[PDB]
Amino acid sequence: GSSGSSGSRKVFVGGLPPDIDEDEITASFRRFGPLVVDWPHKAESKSYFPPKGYAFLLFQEESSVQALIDACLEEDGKLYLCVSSPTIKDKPVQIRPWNLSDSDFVMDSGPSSG
Repeated sequence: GSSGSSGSRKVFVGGLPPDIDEDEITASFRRFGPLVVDWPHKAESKSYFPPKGYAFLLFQEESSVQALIDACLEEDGKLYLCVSSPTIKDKPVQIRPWNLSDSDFVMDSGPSSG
């Protein structure tokens, strides 16, 4: 059993290079269908890059989020893809399709017996 395309056309991405812009983040995910890319504080920024290495993809179709899910790697319920820049190469990046339902996928601080 799986959630598939359910949620929204928004997808969070973490681990992005410090030197990648909107059109390179777009070209990195355009393989799934047309989209636009946005991030916090962009309205007040002096630079065209995502702050702290994270952004939100907005696809034209929910099928493009499922196409991304079908290309992602997996660990502990986290999903991963890969990207690059003039300064960073072969970088893995964490993928989080937007959905408000609860789930048991959590691994923070690791396992412990007591």
